Amino acid sequence: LQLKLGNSAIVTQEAANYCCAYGEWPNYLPDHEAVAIDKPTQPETATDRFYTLKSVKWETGSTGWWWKLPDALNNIGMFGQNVQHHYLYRSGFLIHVQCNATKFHQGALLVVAIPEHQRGAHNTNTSPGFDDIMKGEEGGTFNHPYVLDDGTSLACATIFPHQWINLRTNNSATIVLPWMNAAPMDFPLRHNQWTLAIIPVVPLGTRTTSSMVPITVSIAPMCCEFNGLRHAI
Amino acid sequence: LQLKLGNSAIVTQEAANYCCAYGEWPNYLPDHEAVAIDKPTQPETATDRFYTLKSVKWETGSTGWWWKLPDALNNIGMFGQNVQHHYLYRSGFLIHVQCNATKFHQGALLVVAIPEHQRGAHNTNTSPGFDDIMKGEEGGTFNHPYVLDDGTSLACATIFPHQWINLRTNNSATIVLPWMNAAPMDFPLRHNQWTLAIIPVVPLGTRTTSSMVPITVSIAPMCCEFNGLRHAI
Amino acid sequence: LQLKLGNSAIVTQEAANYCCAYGEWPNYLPDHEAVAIDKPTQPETATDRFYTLKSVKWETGSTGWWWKLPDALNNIGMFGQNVQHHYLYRSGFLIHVQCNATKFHQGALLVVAIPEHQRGAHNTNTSPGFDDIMKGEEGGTFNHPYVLDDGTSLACATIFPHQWINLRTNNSATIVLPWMNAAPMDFPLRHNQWTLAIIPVVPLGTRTTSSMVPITVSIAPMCCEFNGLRHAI
Amino acid sequence: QVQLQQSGTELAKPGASVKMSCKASGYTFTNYWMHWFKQRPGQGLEWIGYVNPNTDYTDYNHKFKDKATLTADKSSSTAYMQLSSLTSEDSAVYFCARGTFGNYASFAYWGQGTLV
Amino acid sequence: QVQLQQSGTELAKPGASVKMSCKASGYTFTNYWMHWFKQRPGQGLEWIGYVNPNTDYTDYNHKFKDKATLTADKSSSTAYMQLSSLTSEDSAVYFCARGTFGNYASFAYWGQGTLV
Amino acid sequence: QVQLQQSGTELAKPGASVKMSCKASGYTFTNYWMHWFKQRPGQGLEWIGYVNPNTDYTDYNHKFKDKATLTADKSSSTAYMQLSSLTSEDSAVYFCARGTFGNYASFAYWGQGTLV
Amino acid sequence: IQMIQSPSSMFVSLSCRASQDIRGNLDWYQQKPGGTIKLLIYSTSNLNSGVPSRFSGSGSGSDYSLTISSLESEDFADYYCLQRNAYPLTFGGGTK
Amino acid sequence: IQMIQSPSSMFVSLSCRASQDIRGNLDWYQQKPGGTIKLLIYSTSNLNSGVPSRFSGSGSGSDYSLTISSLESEDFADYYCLQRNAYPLTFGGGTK
Amino acid sequence: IQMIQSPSSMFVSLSCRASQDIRGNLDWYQQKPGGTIKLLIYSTSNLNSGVPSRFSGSGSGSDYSLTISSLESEDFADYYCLQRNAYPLTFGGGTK
Amino acid sequence: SMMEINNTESAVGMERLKVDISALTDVDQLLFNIPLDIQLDGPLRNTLVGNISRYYTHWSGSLEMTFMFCGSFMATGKLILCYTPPGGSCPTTRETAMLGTHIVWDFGLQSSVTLIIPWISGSHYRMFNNDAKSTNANVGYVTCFMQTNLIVPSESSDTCSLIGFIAAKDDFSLRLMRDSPDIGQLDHLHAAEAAYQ
Repeated sequence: LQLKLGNSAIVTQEAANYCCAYGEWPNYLPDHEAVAIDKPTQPETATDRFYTLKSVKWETGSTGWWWKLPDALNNIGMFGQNVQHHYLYRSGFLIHVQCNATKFHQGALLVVAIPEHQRGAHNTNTSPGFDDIMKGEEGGTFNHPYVLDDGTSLACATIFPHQWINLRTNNSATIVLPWMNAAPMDFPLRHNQWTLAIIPVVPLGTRTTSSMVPITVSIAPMCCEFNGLRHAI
Repeated sequence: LQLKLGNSAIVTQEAANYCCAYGEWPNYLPDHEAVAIDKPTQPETATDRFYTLKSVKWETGSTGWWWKLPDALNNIGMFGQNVQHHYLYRSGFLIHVQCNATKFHQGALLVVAIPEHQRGAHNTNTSPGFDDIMKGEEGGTFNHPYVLDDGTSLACATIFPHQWINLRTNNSATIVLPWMNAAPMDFPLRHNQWTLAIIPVVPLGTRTTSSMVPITVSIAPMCCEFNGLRHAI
Repeated sequence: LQLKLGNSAIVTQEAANYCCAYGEWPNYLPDHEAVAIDKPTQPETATDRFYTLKSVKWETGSTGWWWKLPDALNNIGMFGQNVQHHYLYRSGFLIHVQCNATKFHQGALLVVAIPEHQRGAHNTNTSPGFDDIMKGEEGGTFNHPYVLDDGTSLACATIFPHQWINLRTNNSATIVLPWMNAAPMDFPLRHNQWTLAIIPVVPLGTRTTSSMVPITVSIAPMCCEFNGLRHAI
Repeated sequence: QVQLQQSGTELAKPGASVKMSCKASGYTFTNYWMHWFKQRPGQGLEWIGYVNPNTDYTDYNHKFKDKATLTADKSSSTAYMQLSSLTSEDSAVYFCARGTFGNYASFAYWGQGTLV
Repeated sequence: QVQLQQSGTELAKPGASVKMSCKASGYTFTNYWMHWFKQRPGQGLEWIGYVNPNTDYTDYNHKFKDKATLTADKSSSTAYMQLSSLTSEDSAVYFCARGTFGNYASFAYWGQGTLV
Repeated sequence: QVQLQQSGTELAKPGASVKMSCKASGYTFTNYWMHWFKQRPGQGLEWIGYVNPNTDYTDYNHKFKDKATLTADKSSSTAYMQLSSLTSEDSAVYFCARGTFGNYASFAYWGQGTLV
Repeated sequence: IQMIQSPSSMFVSLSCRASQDIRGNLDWYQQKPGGTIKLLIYSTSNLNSGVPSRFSGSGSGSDYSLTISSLESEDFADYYCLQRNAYPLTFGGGTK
Repeated sequence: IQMIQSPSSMFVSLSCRASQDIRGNLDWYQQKPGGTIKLLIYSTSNLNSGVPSRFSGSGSGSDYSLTISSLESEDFADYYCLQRNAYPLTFGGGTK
Repeated sequence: IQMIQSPSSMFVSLSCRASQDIRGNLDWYQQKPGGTIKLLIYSTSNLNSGVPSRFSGSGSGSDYSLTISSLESEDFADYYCLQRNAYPLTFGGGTK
Repeated sequence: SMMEINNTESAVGMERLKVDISALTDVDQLLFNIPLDIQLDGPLRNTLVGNISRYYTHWSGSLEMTFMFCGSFMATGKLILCYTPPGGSCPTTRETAMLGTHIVWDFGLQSSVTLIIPWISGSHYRMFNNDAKSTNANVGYVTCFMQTNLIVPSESSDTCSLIGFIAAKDDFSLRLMRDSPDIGQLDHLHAAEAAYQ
């Protein structure tokens, strides 16, 4: 009942299932000598560590949260240092979301992971700037969660890989994400493939007022590799 | 964990046991050509449906409930229509009693099924009328439950087929009833073989006042048959 | 889930383990004809009965309890009568400590058994008298539990055979004690080998005030024998 | 449809008693408590007490302990309330309401009122 | 048999102090709290405080914070109560009662009283 | 380090309004409620209300329902409070405190005060 | 327990205090001048099945209030409150 | 918290109110004129072991009462109440 | 709810009552004459991280108090209380 | 893909996806009903099966509905879930609805149920000379009544909620592709001729 991955280990979970997004794992670049032919360094022992983020607060009037996954780890730790002085990467992720409330709370979350989530501004003709997208570690907040901030409805948002956190039954979710991009290797400082988003469908309630019910998100790059920084001559 | 019988299905019970009253099932009339020799129609697919009755209320001062089993289903559904325009029937039953209270309630019921329960009036020399016996779907209420309304005590009432609903341990009971009569086929509008009776021995209690603890009774005729209404010439 | 030993039986426990103090059982005196050669009577059927003691009260400000094991049973029952008119005994014990609190209490006990616990008086040059040691069935109370009333610390007191009662997880402990003495048979009215001591490390707490959380101690002599009172000539 | 039909108005000289009725139809009568109210003309209302027709246990307000009694009939499906020792200050309208299945006091069905 | 034997009566000039005792026998003394009461002659009673002889924690009423102190002896099995700065209004009877095993305040055993 | 820096003092003629600010730095602003206080010079203090900057729900004291409004900015990390219809009795010092992560009202970090 | 309702007449936020805490447990009634009564708000925030959706109620520990957005002709009626926390259950004074 | 008992003397339903709710938690005592006190009712409805069974107590949220069916000679004694809900615990005035 | 604090000035057990029961849920504050406020006791018995350990608080159902062993020069400051049980939350009068 | 159970008016936002069942609710009161119509405005308009089957004209297949209860762990109670075949009309009382095809689902044991819908069909039927529309007749209903009251302890809140799902089975078929009217014809695009200049 623990996830010992490298240096750190998130211990003592509830029973959980590795629901692979779609049907695949990271795979480590099977054969491309036609592109960027300086063999990828492929670091493996010094990146896989479950970078746990800040705990967020779930109150009655809360409305949703979103993180951009290559963006949330650009300034954190050993993966954050390899984003500078490298310009190509290739990695898949693993996400473990776990809230904790007693047996007197009630509610439901939708933990969904959205590939290529192009956002949209409400009621204007101007595209979103650089600062409304690259928020960072803190993430963001849905302004209009019913339309997922781009017009496509939430009722059909179960077509993506998703799990439910229903506080009557469970309090944990786990999604494994493969490399979802058209190009074989991508640029980390300006493109964001996945977009982890959690949305409370049924809001919480109790007899007293505004119980926090804090949530924890933990992200770990699975099978990462970068360009080569060391060459013979 | 469901009882799919025909058209309807009472789903999601607690673990339960088919304690057969005495030692037998319905059996379908093995061999009597000497009596009523128009072969019984034997309907099987259009009667077995778990006719659920109205939910009754269990308060502190409540005292008991009773139903007459061929009488409680004379005006309900497809079994209720076959009682008119037929005058002989033969069936056994299945009873599923289920109350629901939290882990802060306390109490105990006695779910007993009484063959040929001839009632008696208190402190008079007049036999009970037609209206004090044929109550119908709503059932009745014990006036003096300690003597079962006929003088025979409740302390010895475990000689009949019975189960206990103890709200500390379980909240469900299930009794299967065979054909208990001297004659092979009987008349449904004037004779009542069984008499389902539930009696709270230990009354309930909680810190607050008069919690309802509603109860549900569900009855289903097992292996029913009637006379023949269609003949050649 | 019951401990049927002879006449009495402590029924309906939680799952428990016979953690033998050190590595041995009573053993019944394998071969000593060189000492006290009137063969030991060895009573077996009329001593082994789980003499349950009085229930003690655990409040917030409580500080500890101790019993001397050959002394706590000198005046109780059939073992108490064999201490008079016999002067040599040989027995091992079995201890079952069980407290009972709900799922809203919190605390922790240390159930330790101390061989040859020579006590000490605080801040004086006078050895303890006969009345400060032979307390009896009622036991005693630690005045300074942090030093175990003799200077040796409580932090190192897990070198003795011990179990934990943590009210989050369990509420029961069981220790089996062998014959721990240098001499083969000992004198019951003036020497006390073991010393059962229970010490609340984390004190209890609840929202309301001073919940009792009563505790029960049960002692049973395992493989007892005495001198011979009947001889031929 | 749930209907709470009360009797017509009546009046009485002081020193007497009077009895009214709140006949209910449209539901199962033995499941719900029957609360009774009092409104002086031009002021707010006041709780008198209820009757539990499943058990015939009654619970009164402390001011109306000696004035009113509360009964309930199962056959005619009618709840009664009888006053005693009428004075000048008993001239009011008297209501009857219905509880809930679970024994909570939130009233969705009402009577029309009966002057005294 | 549970008995709560108090001392005989005594009186004192103002400006002094006095000490009484409520000796208990028939049960295990270190399990039950020892509550103390006050009744002015002709009026109702009043709670002063208790002593916990298992721990020697005391909890006083707010009126009697500076007047009375409360101790408890384990060896002689006797609970004491000492007043201070006696005035004219301290002339009353003083009681002693016993709690329950679980720390509830319902009193089944009592003393006889001691005038001041 | 948690700091609650308020604005300097100001005064106004009656019949006007005024707005202040309690700028916070050193923590994540959208997790904690922002309570506001009032102390007349020489007396005790009084709770006005709070603002929830995660949701912009406010809850006011009943005396200050019509006087003060409460807003909260996420970008500048600053909580505001605007009075209305100033009188002679509004001359006081106004504080700002911080709640806890779990929504409890025990205040460990404070402002310096702003006279009116 | 006593409950007071601060406005005596109305010419649109009708508040009522309480002597103690009541932990929700408050209903809002209305009385037409013909003599008919139906409730509007139950458990201090929810709405009855069949009410125009302009009504809304606030929540606190001890000071509750009703909020009406727009007015109307037959909206003009005296409004009462009720605590169902502990018997004896008491109404309020009423407005308008 | 203060408790008041409405009859001051008796010449047989003795009621006592309360300032707050007490959720059961009330005892009934009696004092013989010799000076002996024993309780009669504990937790507002139960009976003590060794009492004549004519005594009975009612229950509510805040207004409790004692019911005596028949009277007797040495039944004549002043009766007190007690709330054990929150410290400081207070008696009542007493009757008779 | 109203809370009163019995001494008005001090020249060292500062007690404060309450109108109701508050079940713990009381804090002790202090105000330096420069204008700085920090709390001393939270949840009626615990101590804040960074206080001299001579302060201590008592506990009851409704009557709480502060205990100071030894005095000091800059110990001289007006001391307040607070109940956080039910909104609106109210302070006390203060001493010294 | 979840549907919009709360079909009342003035439900704005994501409050349409849930129905509340408060403690103060009387027995045998209807909670909701779903008219099984894809092309019409209701709970099944904006789902995933009701947007792909706008592009096609004829549809025929079987469906599969799933409910889920989002209350606290202590709370119990029962419901009842009926299915009306396409001939008869929607039942109004609980007793007249029990004689249909029902299941009696409680809360304490399971928190999810599954209800197989046997068969649907549909078309568009432009049969006259002019431009007229002939709506298909209403096939089926799924309605829900309150069997017993909701029972919560003194600590949980007294309001719970339901969520409904829908998914077609593996014999759902489609034919004769057309164009969907879902957005609207055309509106103002801010830079509608980026390419030309």
